[PDB]
Amino acid sequence: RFLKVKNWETDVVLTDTLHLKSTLETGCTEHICMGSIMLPVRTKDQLFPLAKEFLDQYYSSIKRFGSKAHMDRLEEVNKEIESTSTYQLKDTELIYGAKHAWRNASRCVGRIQWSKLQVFDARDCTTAHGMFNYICNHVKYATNKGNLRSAITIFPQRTDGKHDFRVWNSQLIRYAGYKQPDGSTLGDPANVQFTEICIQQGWKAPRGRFDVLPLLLQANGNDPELFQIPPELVLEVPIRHPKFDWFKDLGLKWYGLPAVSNMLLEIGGLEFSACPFSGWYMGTEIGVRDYCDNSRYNILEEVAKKMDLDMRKTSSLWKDQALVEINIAVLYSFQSDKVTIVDHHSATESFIKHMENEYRCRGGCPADWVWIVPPMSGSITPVFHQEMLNYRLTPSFEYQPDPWNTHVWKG
Amino acid sequence: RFLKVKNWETDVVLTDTLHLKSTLETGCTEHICMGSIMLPTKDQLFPLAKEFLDQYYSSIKRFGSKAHMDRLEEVNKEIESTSTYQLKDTELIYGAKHAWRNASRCVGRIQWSKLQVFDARDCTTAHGMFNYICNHVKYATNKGNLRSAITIFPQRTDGKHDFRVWNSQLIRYAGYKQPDGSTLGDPANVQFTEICIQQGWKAPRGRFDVLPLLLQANGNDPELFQIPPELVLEVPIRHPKFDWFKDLGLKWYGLPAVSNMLLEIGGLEFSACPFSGWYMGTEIGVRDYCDNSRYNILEEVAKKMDLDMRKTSSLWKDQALVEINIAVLYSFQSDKVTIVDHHSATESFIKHMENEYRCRGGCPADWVWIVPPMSGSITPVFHQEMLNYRLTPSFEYQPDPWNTHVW
Ligand code: HEM
Ligand code: HEM
Ligand SMILES: CNCCc1cccc(OCc2ccc3ccc(N)nc3c2)c1
Ligand SMILES: CNCCc1cccc(OCc2ccc3ccc(N)nc3c2)c1
Ligand SMILES: C[C@H](O)[C@H](O)[C@H]1CNc2nc(N)[nH]c(=O)c2N1
Ligand SMILES: C[C@H](O)[C@H](O)[C@H]1CNc2nc(N)[nH]c(=O)c2N1
Ligand SMILES: [Zn+2]
Repeated sequence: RFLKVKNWETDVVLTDTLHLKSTLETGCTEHICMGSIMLPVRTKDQLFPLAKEFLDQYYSSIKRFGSKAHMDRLEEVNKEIESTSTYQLKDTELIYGAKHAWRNASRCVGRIQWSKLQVFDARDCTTAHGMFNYICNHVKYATNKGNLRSAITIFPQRTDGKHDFRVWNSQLIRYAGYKQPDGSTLGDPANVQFTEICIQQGWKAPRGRFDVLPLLLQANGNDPELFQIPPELVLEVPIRHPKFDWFKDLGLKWYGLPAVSNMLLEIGGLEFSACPFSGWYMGTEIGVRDYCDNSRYNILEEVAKKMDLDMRKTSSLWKDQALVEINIAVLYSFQSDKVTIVDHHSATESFIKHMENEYRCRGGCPADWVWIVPPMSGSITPVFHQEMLNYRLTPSFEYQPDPWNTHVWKG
Repeated sequence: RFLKVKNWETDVVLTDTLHLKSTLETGCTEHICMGSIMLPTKDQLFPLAKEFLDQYYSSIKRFGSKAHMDRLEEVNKEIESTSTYQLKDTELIYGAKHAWRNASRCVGRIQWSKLQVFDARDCTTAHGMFNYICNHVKYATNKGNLRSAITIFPQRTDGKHDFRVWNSQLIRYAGYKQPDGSTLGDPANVQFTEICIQQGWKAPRGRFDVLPLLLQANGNDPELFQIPPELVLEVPIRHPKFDWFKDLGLKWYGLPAVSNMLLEIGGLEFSACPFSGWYMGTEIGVRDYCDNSRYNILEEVAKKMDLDMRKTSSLWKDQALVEINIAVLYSFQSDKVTIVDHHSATESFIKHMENEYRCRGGCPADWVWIVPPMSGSITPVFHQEMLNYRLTPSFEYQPDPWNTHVW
């Protein structure tokens, strides 16, 4: 079966065959589309075809499908599974898997970069102190003095689900959020619940507006431990505006390195529950979502006031005007400090090129329109007019429940 | 089988049961989502009618009544006899309002029950259609105090006697391909602006020439009519601050009147059902003006603002996009023509969505279309999970008549 997607702006039509290699469920049916729903212990039974499917993929990619190397590897994995109930990936396979999980991430607009991923193998890690060391090294490597480099560090895979490695932080670097008795929030409201746990776990909170949260690290199913990232490793950028001098006095800054640390990496049926990865920011992530979401720092108004906008009627678009100036300031600040960032026009333009290349070289590119379109100025980016097909390929990044909701406490 | 949708800004959770009454197909499967794809007999008819009469009689608290059962037999008898059937006015109005209510892509559905339905099923000719369309336009326009309206022409019989309005909208600006290479007027209508000529129109080859109507009655060849200019309410576009904005020489019409959709009620097909409401500002300023394959004046506005158009990172496009949209809203509000901003309209829609979940058990919604084309995440709908499914009565797309007309 063939599927065609049309760019309504260029009339370019593409043909998808890759969706045939799709296994996992979308959430949708003939009768309902769940395309806007945010988030819609394995027996040897279902493990071998998963491993085999992965190894067939891997060996096809290295032009060795059906080789003796391929066949012996299937045999070895087969024997390891029935003997030990799981298996170990070679380094080559692990790197391939991690890159392809990113390549397959249908909500990621930054996928043009997928083949340049530095993969750090942390599978020999046994303790939280070990995890901290690996993560420090990741951050130092990734940050690279502002010249950001994509990287992923992969901790040991799940076994029985009782000895999981988990990074409890949703991102390696994030600001604390504190709920005040009067109902207001100090810092990042997105992090209030996590900040609380940290505090309960013995973190002494500075209680400022931009306190970098400690790492809360769980090795081998043991209770998580607190670690402070060395501040010299946390690259931060003071936000200023190129025309508005009062903007700096808002006292804003943001960290340079977006490093998502709560997702699960699935490769050949193996589950890596702690696999922090990082790239670099698209400006709107900070300027639109992190500062302007009503459920975040929500500074739209204070910016709007300082611009002396007509804030009486929404039809003055004061919210839209403030939003743009803030995003201008984020991009200005990062570029001025030589910290890698990409604006949404550049990023979506790149993604379109990537996508067309993928259709050609791969037979498709799974893409979630809902996430790919930037949170501002959607229709003046080329992705907006781009029809996209969403389907799930493995290897993949998956969500997993927050660890504090599932963790069995030792003491 | 009972579905929950979360709003991520408010944690408000809604439970949908209404999707269970869905009948048509989405284009999606368990293995692939097509959420971002724009366009995915005597025996067929009676269950379709039954289904409709069932919901109709339920809506008036007379499900399981003599009248219900009697109407059911009558329609059934009329079907087996005539191979189709006629709706009663009450049912027709009900069906039209519910087609709007069920339009998952429409952010303006909070207004769904205030729809003026104009029964034009007695119409036989293009001149007749023209008369009805002029009356619709005058009524809907209301000197700027816009009112929602639909005019419904005779239902399809056998696909040979189709009533069709060939325009995509009752009011749209001409577009001509220059010898220069680019495009004069509206690029979206170049192919239509041509068919008008190829049928006999005489373009003032201008930039904002109101297109003539091309009206097809009873399957016959379509005929050109000029909408009386005095019925076409237009708004000169100025900015409340950029005095140079006027010189760009832009205007737009007040009445968005979509005329190429097919209205399906109780199995019956109304191929000609032009309907109109009023604009959300972003439809004109974001899409009509700033789309690359439309008026595409972003660059020109940016220059007059003397923004740094050297690198995309200055966000000059975004900056200009906003000013343009401020001007549109300002221009309509000034001239006392109904318009709604995307903030108001999405806020209205969340409320409508709440109401529908309460009083109906759900509200089919297409996030891809509901979220406005600018500033999406600072509107409440961006953080709103939505379920998309097809309920009937409904508006459907239909092929362009020229591709299909048996001349
Ligand atoms: C290198 C530059 C990168 C850019 C500019 C970028 C950009 C983005 C953006 C803007 C999103 C949407 C996030 C949101 O709005 O919350 C996203 C999602 C995502 N990205 Fe990328 N990304 C980059 C690198 C990476 C890397 C290195 C990985 C993994 C190795 C990755 C994997 C993902 C995944 C799995 C999602 C979906 C998250 C979810 O489903 O919640 N990205 N990306
Ligand atoms: C009264 C004020 C109204 C507002 C503010 C409004 C708003 C909108 C907007 C912004 C869209 C997306 C259009 C686009 O971006 O191209 C839309 C779509 C739609 N509207 Fe409404 N609308 C209104 C009235 C109506 C009425 C009166 C009807 C029918 C009785 C209707 C039926 C539809 C349908 C069927 C679509 C989907 C069109 C498609 O699938 O291509 N709307 N609406
Ligand atoms: C603001 N939307 C957050 C919703 C959400 C929920 C769970 C995970 C999640 O990850 C977003 C995400 C993931 C990977 C990224 C990689 C690079 C980058 N610049 N942003 C990235 C952003 C995002
Ligand atoms: C710019 N998108 C155009 C795609 C498209 C194709 C076919 C029909 C169509 O209708 C949009 C539409 C329908 C009804 C409307 C009612 C009111 C309003 N302000 N806009 C409305 C807009 C829209
Ligand atoms: C490819 C994509 O489906 C297409 O550009 C859609 C996206 N969302 C839209 N949303 C609205 N409201 N109107 C549109 O015309 C479109 N076009
Ligand atoms: C309900 C909806 O799916 C949710 O708000 C999504 C919308 N699109 C998004 N798109 C991106 N890139 N990031 C997001 O967090 C979201 N949130
Ligand atoms: Zn879907």
